[PDB]
Amino acid sequence: IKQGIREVILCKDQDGKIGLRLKSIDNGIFVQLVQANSPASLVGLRFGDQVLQINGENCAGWSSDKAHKVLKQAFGEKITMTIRDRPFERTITMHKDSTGHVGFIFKNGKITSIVKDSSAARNGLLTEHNICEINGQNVIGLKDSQIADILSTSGTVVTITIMPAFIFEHIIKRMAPSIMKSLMDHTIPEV
Repeated sequence: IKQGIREVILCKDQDGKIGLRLKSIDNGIFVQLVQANSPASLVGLRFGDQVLQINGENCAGWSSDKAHKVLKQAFGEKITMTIRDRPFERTITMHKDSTGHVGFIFKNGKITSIVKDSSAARNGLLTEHNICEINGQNVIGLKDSQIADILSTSGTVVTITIMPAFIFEHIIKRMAPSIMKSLMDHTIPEV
């Protein structure tokens, strides 16, 4: 999680699309969905990023509908956004034990227990936290089995980005786990 604000400049694609769904949370505006192969993924927008401004207008107090409307009426050539990096999330670095375990159980992406004497215990991994990202890869909406696969295939050093479950549940409200699995960008970013 970067320690502050950044400018991103977007162009609408062929189809007039940027590849975002935004959600009003606590009078801010947050990234709910980043579509694979979109302008939003190419410029590096992430699930949970806060949108401070759009074209130098403050988003504070906007409905999810008004943010979507402002974006639909922007001269798509150049759209500026001021972004605060994933403010609800934290990153935890863990090390697999020789059995390949970091040391937790999770269900529907939510950590439910920490195994005694594990890297997860030593590193203060918390329960009631949704997994947002593993080693920089968005995993939101993947089956638990695909998440376990990713942790299997990772090197010994595992980075996990988590979010308090109450906040996670507030953001993904009104995005059933088809688009979440289907259309949430799960790729490694392009260079």
